Amino acid sequence: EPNPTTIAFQVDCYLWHLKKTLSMMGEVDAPFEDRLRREQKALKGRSMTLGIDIQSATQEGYYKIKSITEE
Amino acid sequence: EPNPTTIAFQVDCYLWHLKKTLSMMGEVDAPFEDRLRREQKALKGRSMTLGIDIQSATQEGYYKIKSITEE
Repeated sequence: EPNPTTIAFQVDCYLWHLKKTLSMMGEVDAPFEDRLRREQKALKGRSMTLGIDIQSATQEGYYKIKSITEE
Repeated sequence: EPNPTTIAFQVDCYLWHLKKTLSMMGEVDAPFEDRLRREQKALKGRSMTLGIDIQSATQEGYYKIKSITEE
């Protein structure tokens, strides 16, 4: 079962994915996108430190958020 | 229609609500919670600066995210 560091990573990856999605739609401002770029580097770093692939973590994060939002 | 700054705020508020929800459930680690507290203060600040109420913005953010995730 996933530890809270792992769950925190999964959730962070998924939420970054949503924010990136909004950016690609042109829906958000420049400071939002700045934050998104810095966060991208931090998340890549954490991926390396934790040894967890971002794709996998993003999918898992999707499920975690799903579980708290259909509940 | 809301400009990209307003949308960025709405979305940030909603996503913070999700992260706080996870923290309240005891599911995330302490650095995630540190980030969460820092973010809570930043978002109160942006609420004052933009003159936008946090509850309403959180509601709007919910709708924006919903729209891109059932898409």
